[PDB]
Amino acid sequence: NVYITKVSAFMPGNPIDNNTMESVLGFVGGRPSRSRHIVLRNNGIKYRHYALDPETGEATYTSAQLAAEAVKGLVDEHFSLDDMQSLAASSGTSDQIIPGHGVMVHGELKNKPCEVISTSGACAAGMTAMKYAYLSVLSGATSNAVSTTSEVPSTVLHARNFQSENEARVAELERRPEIAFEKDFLRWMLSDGAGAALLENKPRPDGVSLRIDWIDIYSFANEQETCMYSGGEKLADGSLKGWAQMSQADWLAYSVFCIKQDVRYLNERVVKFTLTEPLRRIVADRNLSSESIDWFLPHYSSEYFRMKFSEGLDDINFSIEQERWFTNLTVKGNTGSASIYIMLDELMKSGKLKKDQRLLCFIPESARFTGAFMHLTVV
Amino acid sequence: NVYITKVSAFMPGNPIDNNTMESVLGFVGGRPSRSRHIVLRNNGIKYRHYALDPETGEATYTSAQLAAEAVKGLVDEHFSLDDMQSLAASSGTSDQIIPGHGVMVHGELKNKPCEVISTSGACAAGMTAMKYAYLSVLSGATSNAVSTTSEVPSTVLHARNFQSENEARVAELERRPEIAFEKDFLRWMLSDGAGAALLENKPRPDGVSLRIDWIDIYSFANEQETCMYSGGEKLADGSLKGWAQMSQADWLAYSVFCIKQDVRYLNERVVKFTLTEPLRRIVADRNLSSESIDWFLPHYSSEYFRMKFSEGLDDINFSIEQERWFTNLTVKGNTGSASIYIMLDELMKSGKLKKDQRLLCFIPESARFTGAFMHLTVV
Repeated sequence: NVYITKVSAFMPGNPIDNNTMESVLGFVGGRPSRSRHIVLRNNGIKYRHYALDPETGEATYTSAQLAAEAVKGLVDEHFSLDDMQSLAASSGTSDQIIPGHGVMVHGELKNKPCEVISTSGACAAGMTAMKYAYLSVLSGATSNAVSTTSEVPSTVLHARNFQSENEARVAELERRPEIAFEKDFLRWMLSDGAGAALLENKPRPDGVSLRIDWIDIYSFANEQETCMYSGGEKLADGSLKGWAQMSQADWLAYSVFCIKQDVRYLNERVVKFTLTEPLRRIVADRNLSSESIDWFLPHYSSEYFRMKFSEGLDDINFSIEQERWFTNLTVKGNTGSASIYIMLDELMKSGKLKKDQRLLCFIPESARFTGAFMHLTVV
Repeated sequence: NVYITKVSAFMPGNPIDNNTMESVLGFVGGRPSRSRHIVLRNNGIKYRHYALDPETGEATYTSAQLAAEAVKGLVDEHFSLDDMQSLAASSGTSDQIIPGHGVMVHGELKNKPCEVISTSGACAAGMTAMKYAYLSVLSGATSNAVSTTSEVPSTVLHARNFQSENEARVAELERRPEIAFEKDFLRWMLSDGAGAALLENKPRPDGVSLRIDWIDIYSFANEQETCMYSGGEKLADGSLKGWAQMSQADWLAYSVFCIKQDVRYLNERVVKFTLTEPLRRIVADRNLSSESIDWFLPHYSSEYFRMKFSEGLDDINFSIEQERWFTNLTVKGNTGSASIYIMLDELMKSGKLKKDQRLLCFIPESARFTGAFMHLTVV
């Protein structure tokens, strides 16, 4: 058996409300975003955090530093950093391409030499890191394991990531160039945060531990196109052209390293190919009952999709009523891969969990349509 | 138990010799490299492969395509792609930052929806992906799993990746317009290739399988600096500055996205902090004797380090003489994370493996000093 015995969340700086967030992320071409208003109206997020200094605008934490803060939050009398037998770390916004994120987090933590692995991707990468840690303990390879994820998309959403594209279109004499909606959209969706979990082969003697019953993950990339992407451009045939296949000049003129979202494709396919297609396989294969679930922990990212996902549950005959849904999206921000840790941290410290309650965690990844699901039991 | 029942290797195109390699990777600033000759003299590599067309210079395989080719080599009458219960993929040279490499491999293979995970890093990412697959089967979570890794450094070692820096050094009136050795070094070291392995909970009825006894991995990033890096710059204080903290103009002026090596740090520290320090822990914890090893499969990258790693074995009383070493580095090139797959593929196909033989695989990663070790037994 494997038990989550400690969770930790780390949000950089103070919550930033809707009227302040654009001043933090800057103007492109000296002009404010035309779509920020409606993007915010649709997603419903009221506060979020950025690893950006409120006065100077300097970065306050690298991605590696942010993960390290979340990991340090696991330390108590029962666990010190030198106790960890394996560290699995992810970040969709790693500070560098090489080395991997995890060894940079190890460099920040400076705990004694141990196994460090990094997983990659977007929102689901936090769950593939957790599943690595889970399999390590479940197989007996270790007695404990730590997984952690961090997101600092502020680094790439800041207006400066579009300056050379603006200047390029100004040199094409274009009058009022605006970056594409595909490029501006995520600036008002994604924000900064980090989480960590300690997994052990025994529950704590005191207090609650969440037994991991299984973690099931499905990719639908075999038939779905790339939908969220950075360091590349999506072509007309739906394929993704990687950055090193484009001229250096084109990296700057087209903001190739910014995060982009194929929003119409997202809208059309996210519910089916991150929720209903994987969950119906999981329900049937594990003989699941919608009513056995006391807590549904969905990372639905945007108020716009909350009831769309809920209708997906209905369509596969797995309805879960809103009274059993737990999230803090509106107040914490969409922290991507860190969202499920930020949700678990709050629920677990809240005092609302009771022994034998069953939790279903749902982590979609629109990058190329992965659905990650985790079933927990309170002990 | 877990058994490697099939290994696959894919080398792109035709072997490319020492005289032809620079014509494939191009001149920076219209001049041949001044370091190429000595670098090649020390690394002793005589052939390598690039995912580049020798005639047209166009990319012949993306990283995702190269890994997909490797995975398709696992297919026979005992395994089709749709039987894989989990895919763990890595690339130190992924085509993009988001999505993760693995789901791009899945989109190329187009096998039916399954679990896909991506690990990140450099040389050891191939072994963290393989350890994920191994833990999946060992824990019972799946009865099989596939690990794969691909490297196309040709994408980033081609002269075009230093075009803007050469322009900036020319425009700055530098005495020497050539790029620094730290940026040119790896152009003659790294090359392209992919590997894949099928892991099952039963050996193959026909012929030999490799039981995985253990996979032990250690990071020394807690006290060693970044040594191989890309998407960032190493600062004088030894820290790494990520690419998004640098100006867009500096990405181009300083080739921030090319792969760099701190060669003096590498030479000083690679044997101790990828070989002797992790292996002396493993030897002590598992009471290993070198006498029990029938084949040593080390990824030593360079002829210059072959007997420096040997001396490292000597210092920890784990000496293994050269007649027990297996490599094809000289003929295959240094394919990074793929090297272990390309070594194991040749050896399993050689006919030289006898039942009950024990294999010790060693995969160092200089990026920030990880050592990965796998113990195998022929069944």
